[PDB]
Amino acid sequence: EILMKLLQKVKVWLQEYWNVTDLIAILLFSVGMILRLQDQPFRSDGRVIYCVNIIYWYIRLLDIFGVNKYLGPYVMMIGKMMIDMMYFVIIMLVVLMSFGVARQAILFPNEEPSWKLAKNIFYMPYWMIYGEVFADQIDPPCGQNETREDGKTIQLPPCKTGAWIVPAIMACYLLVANILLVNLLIAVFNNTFFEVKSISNQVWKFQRYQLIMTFHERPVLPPPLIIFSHMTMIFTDDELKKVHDFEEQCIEEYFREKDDRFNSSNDERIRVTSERVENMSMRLEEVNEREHSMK
Amino acid sequence: EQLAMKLLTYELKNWSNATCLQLAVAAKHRDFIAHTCSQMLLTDMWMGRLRMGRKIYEFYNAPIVKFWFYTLAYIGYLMLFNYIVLVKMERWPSTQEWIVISYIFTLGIEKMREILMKLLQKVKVWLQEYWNVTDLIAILLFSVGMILRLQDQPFRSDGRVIYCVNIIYWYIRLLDIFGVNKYLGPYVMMIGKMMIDMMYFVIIMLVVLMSFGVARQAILFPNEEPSWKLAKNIFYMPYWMIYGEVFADQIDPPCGQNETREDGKTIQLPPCKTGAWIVPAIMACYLLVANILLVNLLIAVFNNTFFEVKSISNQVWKFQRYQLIMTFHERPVLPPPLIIFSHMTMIFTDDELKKVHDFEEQCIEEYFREKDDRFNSSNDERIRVTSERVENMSMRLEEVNEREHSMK
Ligand SMILES: CCCCCCCC/C=C\CCCCCCCC(=O)O[C@H](COC(=O)CCCCCCCCCCCCCCC)COP(=O)(O)OCCN
Ligand SMILES: CCCCCCCC/C=C\CCCCCCCC(=O)O[C@H](COC(=O)CCCCCCCCCCCCCCC)COP(=O)(O)OCCN
Ligand SMILES: CC(C)CCC[C@@H](C)[C@H]1CC[C@H]2[C@@H]3CC=C4C[C@@H](OC(=O)CCC(=O)O)CC[C@]4(C)[C@H]3CC[C@]12C
Ligand SMILES: CC(C)CCC[C@@H](C)[C@H]1CC[C@H]2[C@@H]3CC=C4C[C@@H](OC(=O)CCC(=O)O)CC[C@]4(C)[C@H]3CC[C@]12C
Ligand SMILES: CC(C)CCC[C@@H](C)[C@H]1CC[C@H]2[C@@H]3CC=C4C[C@@H](OC(=O)CCC(=O)O)CC[C@]4(C)[C@H]3CC[C@]12C
Ligand SMILES: CC(C)CCC[C@@H](C)[C@H]1CC[C@H]2[C@@H]3CC=C4C[C@@H](OC(=O)CCC(=O)O)CC[C@]4(C)[C@H]3CC[C@]12C
Repeated sequence: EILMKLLQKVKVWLQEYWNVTDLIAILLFSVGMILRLQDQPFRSDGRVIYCVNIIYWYIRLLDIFGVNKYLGPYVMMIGKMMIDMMYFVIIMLVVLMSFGVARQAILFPNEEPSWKLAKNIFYMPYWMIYGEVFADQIDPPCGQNETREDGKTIQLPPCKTGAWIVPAIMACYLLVANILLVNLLIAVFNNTFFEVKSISNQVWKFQRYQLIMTFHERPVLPPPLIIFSHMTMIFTDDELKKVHDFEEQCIEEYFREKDDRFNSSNDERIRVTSERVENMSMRLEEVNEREHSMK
Repeated sequence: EQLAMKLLTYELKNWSNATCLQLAVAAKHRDFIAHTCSQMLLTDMWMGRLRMGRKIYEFYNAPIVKFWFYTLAYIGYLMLFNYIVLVKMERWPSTQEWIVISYIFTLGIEKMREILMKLLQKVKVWLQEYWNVTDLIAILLFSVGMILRLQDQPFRSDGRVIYCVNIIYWYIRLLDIFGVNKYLGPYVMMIGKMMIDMMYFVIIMLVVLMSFGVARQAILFPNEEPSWKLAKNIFYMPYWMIYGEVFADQIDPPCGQNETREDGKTIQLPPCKTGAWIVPAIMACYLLVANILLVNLLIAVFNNTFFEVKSISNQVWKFQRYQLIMTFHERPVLPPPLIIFSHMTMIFTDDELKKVHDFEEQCIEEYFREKDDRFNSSNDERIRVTSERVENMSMRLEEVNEREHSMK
């Protein structure tokens, strides 16, 4: 398809993003296939590459759905709302990191450097958004004299210098996140929906032509079997006068109608009436004054 | 465009050499600044000479690069603060903590220099902004924490917690940095305006929460001596009930019954309480009232207020842009960590004017003539004139016709 200067063809091809993503996915699949066949230690990596790659092909069904009348605009609307999603994400991330760092620092006062800290910063607070608050770990009893049940008494730890601040910050963070920002995003979507809808519909109606022509030019067979297709590929005046007369008549009628509509405007009538009245009044006054001599 | 740009800014000996933009900003017109030409001039000043020997001076004094340097320094300081708080601390501070405290105190010194430039008027104007007040409070808290940290074991753990709680304000202060962005500044103002509706919702939510908590606590634990745990228990579970944790285990335990148990000796069940089913009933009613009604009402409030707030926020940001640009124009080149050396250094044609005036006079004349022509072209003016002349003409014609009888 790209083969049909070459730089212009490449630029036009890159104008579309689906082709770029398809090329990237095909390259990743080739890498995975090469890794799969080379002995035991590499085969498990190629399998995971396949598993992660299948997701793009699963999602590519939106391009197929684009043809549908009632379903194409949905995809464009989602694509446009992704930007507001990102803007929400930035602030959500800032608040998330603040809360996570505070929680991690308040607890575990002594701990040597390691990479687990970064994971712990993000782990719990992100899941706190979607309804999992970890009720067990909010505020454990810590130090006390507990005899336990059905077992020997277990001496409780000595607690930490400050922990109640952790529940306080948790409450504040949940209040800020689960209520304010999400509802603000809902309002943004509600405001932008009407503006985006008509534009998306018109743009889809325009892209319909290119879709139809692309499917008109393609070979009959599908990709699995078009290898044979590739092998084959490498191997009246009166009517025109009537149309012109019709067009000329239409032009004349349209111009005449436009002129008549402009003349029918009340502004034109008012202007003409005022001009004639002013001229007529002056002429009448002169006649009346001149009539005195006749008298 | 060039004539407008020239007319906008040029020193006037008549008005103490003050340009039009300065007067408009001081007047707080809020619409002269937002005009496209003014925004273009502000952007041109923002990018300085590089509107893409002398390079070292011009490039490094442009506001934009100084802004980026300040941002990078702030980000690095934040990273060091995070590393410090996460990792354990010995009796004496490390290099990172020295760098952090030096940054904090240099920032305080910079604030003092800025306020120093009567003194009461300066203080009032400074307090007009809230970010400076919050920064001062945070710096004082950090100083308290630093003093507490160094005084023996029992106090050091308190200073560490002070640091941990303080870092949050610096984390949140990135909104001021984001304020410069075109598409992101208005978001912050919108959030600030919605906080009020948040508070109004909070009051009623708190009332209902307290009612339910007190009812639950009183129905259970009929006998219990006074203590502070009751206040905590009033608030604990019901607040978390909002966000999807209902504590299914504790809704309605079996209480009294003959249970043989499993894989163990039979455990005699307690004798229950006088009334418990009322607790599930009240829980259901409270959840219905809270998780559905009030939240959706708040959603509706936000939807209604969003459009009203959006345009005002955009205009206000466009106005504040000028002060932002000038503030970054006046600041020193170096960022806070290294401006101690900066502080040490600091302590140590007529024809064109006639053409502009002629252009302005021509514009005034043209505008007034156009306004007069537009007013005269109004249909009301034509209708009024036509009626007046017709009435006068009709009366004159009637008199002539009556007088014509004598001639006959
Ligand atoms: C290491 C971990 C990686 C994480 C992998 C992702 C996790 C899988 C689960 C969920 C992923 C869902 C991602 C949401 C995708 C939304 C895309 C969408 O609807 O917007 C579309 C945007 O269209 C585009 O521009 C094409 C962009 C598609 C890229 C999607 C890639 C996501 C899949 C990741 C898998 C990894 C391979 C990716 C290779 C690039 C629809 O708009 P349009 O009108 O058709 O514009 C076409 C312009 N000519
Ligand atoms: C003892 C326990 C204390 C609890 C600590 C808080 C818990 C930490 C987790 C989450 C905190 C999130 C708080 C939400 C902050 C929202 C602020 C916001 O976006 O509104 C802003 C309002 O702007 C302002 O007026 C500045 C006010 C900022 C104060 C924020 C302080 C909260 C942090 C608390 C930390 C303790 C130190 C505080 C010291 C005062 C944006 O509006 P603006 O247009 O820029 O107005 C500027 C006027 N010139
Ligand atoms: C505000 C938006 C942008 C959300 C961003 C949050 C993500 C960056 C967080 C949420 C959950 C996190 C993950 C939680 C757990 C892990 C496993 C971790 O790998 C291991 O734990 C090694 C094996 C082991 O030791 O158990 C690598 C990071 C990852 C994917 C974390 C990386 C960052 C994630 C994806
Ligand atoms: C946007 C800003 C706030 C940056 C993000 C804040 C933190 C999540 C980042 C910033 C720098 C990071 C640190 C960079 C260097 C190190 C040391 C390094 O630990 C080791 O050297 C030991 C390696 C091992 O034994 O595995 C890895 C974690 C840590 C603390 C990183 C963990 C997370 C930190 C504190
Ligand atoms: C409607 C809006 C305004 C929500 C307001 C609710 C908050 C005032 C509640 C929710 C969770 C409560 C916290 C839950 C647990 C604790 C720990 C408690 O400290 C202890 O328990 C001492 C140590 C111990 O005995 O275990 C101090 C109060 C605090 C922060 C509670 C105080 C009040 C909080 C923040
Ligand atoms: C807005 C209105 C409804 C006020 C809030 C209602 C309750 C949450 C407050 C009001 C008065 C408070 C009481 C004021 C005095 C005391 C006694 C005091 O207990 C002790 O004297 C023993 C101290 C100890 O042993 O620790 C602390 C709790 C209690 C019941 C307080 C707990 C919570 C109460 C009932």
